[PDB]
Amino acid sequence: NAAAKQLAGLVGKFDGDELKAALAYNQGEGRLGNPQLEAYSKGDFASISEEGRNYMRNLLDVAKSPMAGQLET
Amino acid sequence: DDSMKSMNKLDVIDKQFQKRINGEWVSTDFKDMPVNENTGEFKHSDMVNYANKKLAEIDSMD
Repeated sequence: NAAAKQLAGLVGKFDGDELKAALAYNQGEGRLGNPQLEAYSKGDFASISEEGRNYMRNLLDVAKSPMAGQLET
Repeated sequence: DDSMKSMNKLDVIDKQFQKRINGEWVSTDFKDMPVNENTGEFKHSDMVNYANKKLAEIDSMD
């Protein structure tokens, strides 16, 4: 339940774009990660890294961010 | 100095922009290629100036 609330905040704290929430959880919110969360805001990019982009791609199911249609390609 | 800097960074902007028009995923937001050594900084002024000058340029084409 605590992790579900954290992820629901990450879905809320940014937008109806769950993929960025997943990336923020995996890569940390605010450490190394925070540049990536901002970097995402410019297209899927390469500023994001080995585990970041691959894990973000793994959740190309539900839903429903613009970058989810934009990650591939 | 501004005239040379503007011309150089302007052609750099236009080339990196033609890249976006033809290709994809080029990130023309603000942060471009300033490593020309001569172009130096990009002010925000160029992209507005770039759009305006290029639009008039298109208007003047044959």
